Amino acid sequence: LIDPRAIIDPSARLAADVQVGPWSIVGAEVEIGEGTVIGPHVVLKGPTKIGKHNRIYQFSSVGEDTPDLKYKGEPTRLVIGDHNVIREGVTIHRGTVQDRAETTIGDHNLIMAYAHIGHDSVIGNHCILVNNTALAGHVHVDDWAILSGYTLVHQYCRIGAHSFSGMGSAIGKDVPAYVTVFGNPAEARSMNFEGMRRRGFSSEAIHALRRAYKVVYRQGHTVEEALAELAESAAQFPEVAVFRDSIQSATRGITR
Amino acid sequence: MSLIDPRAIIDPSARLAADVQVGPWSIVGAEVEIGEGTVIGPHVVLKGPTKIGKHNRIYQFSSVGEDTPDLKYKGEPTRLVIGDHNVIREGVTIHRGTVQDRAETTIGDHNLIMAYAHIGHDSVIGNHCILVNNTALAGHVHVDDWAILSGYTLVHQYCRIGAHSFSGMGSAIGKDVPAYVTVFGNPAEARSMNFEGMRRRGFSSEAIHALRRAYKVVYRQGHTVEEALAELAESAAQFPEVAVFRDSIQSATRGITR
Amino acid sequence: SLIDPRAIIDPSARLAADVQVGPWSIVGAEVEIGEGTVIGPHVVLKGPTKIGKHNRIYQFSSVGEDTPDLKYKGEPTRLVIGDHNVIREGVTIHRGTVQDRAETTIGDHNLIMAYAHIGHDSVIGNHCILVNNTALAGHVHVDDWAILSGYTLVHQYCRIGAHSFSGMGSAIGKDVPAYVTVFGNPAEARSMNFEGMRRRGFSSEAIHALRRAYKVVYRQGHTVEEALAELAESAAQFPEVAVFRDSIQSATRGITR
Ligand SMILES: CC(=O)N[C@H]1[C@@H](OP(=O)(O)OP(=O)(O)OC[C@H]2O[C@@H](n3ccc(=O)[nH]c3=O)[C@H](O)[C@@H]2O)O[C@H](CO)[C@@H](O)[C@@H]1O
Ligand SMILES: CC(=O)N[C@H]1[C@@H](OP(=O)(O)OP(=O)(O)OC[C@H]2O[C@@H](n3ccc(=O)[nH]c3=O)[C@H](O)[C@@H]2O)O[C@H](CO)[C@@H](O)[C@@H]1O
Repeated sequence: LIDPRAIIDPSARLAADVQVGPWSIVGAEVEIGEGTVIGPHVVLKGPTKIGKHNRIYQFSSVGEDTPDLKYKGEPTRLVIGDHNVIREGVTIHRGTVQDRAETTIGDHNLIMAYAHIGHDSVIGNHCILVNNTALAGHVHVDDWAILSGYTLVHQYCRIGAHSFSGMGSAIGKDVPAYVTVFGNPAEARSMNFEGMRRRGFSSEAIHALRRAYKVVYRQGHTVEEALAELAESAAQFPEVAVFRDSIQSATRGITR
Repeated sequence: MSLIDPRAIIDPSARLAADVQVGPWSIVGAEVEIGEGTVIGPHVVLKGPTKIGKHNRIYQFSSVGEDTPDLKYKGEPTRLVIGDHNVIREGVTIHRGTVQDRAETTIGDHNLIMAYAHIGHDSVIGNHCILVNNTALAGHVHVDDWAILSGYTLVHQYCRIGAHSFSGMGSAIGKDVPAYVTVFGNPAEARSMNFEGMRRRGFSSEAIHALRRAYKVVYRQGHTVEEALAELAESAAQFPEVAVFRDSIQSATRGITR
Repeated sequence: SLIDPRAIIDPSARLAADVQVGPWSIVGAEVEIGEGTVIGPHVVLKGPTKIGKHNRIYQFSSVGEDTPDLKYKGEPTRLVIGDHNVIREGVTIHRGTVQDRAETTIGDHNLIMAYAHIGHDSVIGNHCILVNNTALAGHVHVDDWAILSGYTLVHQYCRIGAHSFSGMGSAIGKDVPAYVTVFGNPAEARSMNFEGMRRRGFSSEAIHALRRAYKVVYRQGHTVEEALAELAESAAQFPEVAVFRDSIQSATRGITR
């Protein structure tokens, strides 16, 4: 199960059926839960917790210190949930005491080759980060978001649930839930209707989300005006409340 | 000249031809065939079913023949075919095909694929292409001969990159690039013909002028595509190069980078 | 040992006595490593290369590899790296070509983050920061204290000026003058790196002279020639304005506007 050419630190803690491939390093204070497969040529550093049934591929560095100059060697953490796939060359950094001391990833995420997850980022569930996506630090990615290849997210931005970014987008402000963005700099285009259909949203919730986009983006209202105008649909539709909530949480502006 | 470092892992079903080298801590997986004289560096992962031809060079930290990660493309067998005299630099990822399309990723001869480049599932690369650092072919991309993609060129799924074309660094390509065309930017826009390339490869003065003219006919005279094509019939019969240009345009159902 | 028994150290390699080398790393022929330097696991080091003192090189890096530049033909070109540099995961640094310097050169105290690329014949000064996936195509000169943010792309032969700043995803095809901030693809000059200047302790007076100099180059409709002439005076009074002026004067590809 554990290749004899792997190095397993004595204070690492592995569940019974964890696999580790040849020439991988599971460093000190690393915990790996049941059914997780660590590939060959993987470096894991702690303190880090990896859950169950994950898959981590060759040339990944998971749990390293951020090279960010404000980190001074504090024992910050990285927590990863269950059923995640972490592909070739992914870098995931642990947190900083200036935020939460913790980088957190949830469950069922797909993190493709050479993606980067900076210190203090928080990823929800069911997200997809396509190749070379970079979260610079303190980035929050809510459930079911899809960021296409080479998407660059600035520090402190929030990516809403079910949002989508086109290839090579450079994101410098929050992306509301469901919004599709493209370009450098990123601009809002429409809504991720395929992601709604993938999740069996009602046709009525979809039409209401279509209106909700118009309210914020196509009617010249201010954010506050838009918020009041959505208030009703938010109460009627949880789907719309998620949209409404992401815009309300965007203290530092939405992508337009 | 053969040297198989004993720290590498070679599957019993892998097939190695004469003069093959494999560096330490590399993995030549099941159903990988490696042709004559090919050099695999250290820290390479090869996964099959994959056929690699002769006199290739594959550098460290490359993953060649992996499955595409979206499990929505489960299926097997799917394959990878790489021809002869290719250079594959550090950290290159090349994925096999999918049963949902052609079941094969294909690379021809004499290509240079630079560090951290990505060749997505079902893509097809011809011969004498250059993919500069971190070029990313998303999937089902066809790159025709002699094309050059500068550093961090991103190509959308299903796009065709024409023979002898050129992309400036950081291009984001969402539509087909006709043969000989130069594109730049995100999103990518057409700027001119790749005259630097045409000169370096020995194109006739006569062919170069006819291509300069044909660019104008497609992009600058305000014709429709379909008109522009009809106007090119006569030049295309006289100049094989103009024919290659015309054909790339004619086979862009997707649309062309304007 | 300090040298992991699973590493490969070439007989011709020269290592100072307290150098550390992790498992499954390669120190190639004619590679020299100075005192206090730590080489991680899974690092490929090739020569002829000289690495200095107290550097740290992380896993999956290839340092001292041949350039893929098709003009390169197997010549013993060099790579020189100074002291107190950090080279993070997956970084690629290629040696020179005989067609230019025969050497790629890096100074001291630089921070080169993951998957950055330093192309053949580049020269990096001191105290630079190259954020993740910054790519220097070749023959790129980066002067001291420059910060290139993530995914900054630098065309071959470009010069990045001292104390300049590029925004995330910048694609730089022209020279960036000293102290200038650039953003976008294609990169555009926005302002000066005032935040940079304050973090390094520049005097109010120098910052003001630099502010005025920016205007002379970017905001008065001067040709380059005319701006240079008009900066002569202030460049004579302030070393920083001279550095600025020199970066404009030495442009081979024109300057970012
Ligand atoms: C002239 C000089 O100073 N160095 C050159 C030399 O480096 P060098 O000989 O270091 O590079 P190699 O890749 O040939 O070998 C690296 C190291 O790995 C070892 N090894 C190699 C293969 C193997 O199967 N098992 C094994 O143990 C060698 O014994 C050596 O110590 O060749 C390289 C091209 O190949 C060039 O880029 C370098 O410029
Ligand atoms: C594949 C290869 O050997 N690359 C090297 C080559 O690049 P390359 O041959 O592209 O470099 P040059 O700077 O000499 O090319 C001149 C200019 O022509 C452009 N151009 C190039 C090719 C083309 O088909 N069409 C075109 O328009 C380039 O973008 C550049 O702006 O020389 C550079 C300068 O020593 C090196 O940094 C590269 O490592």
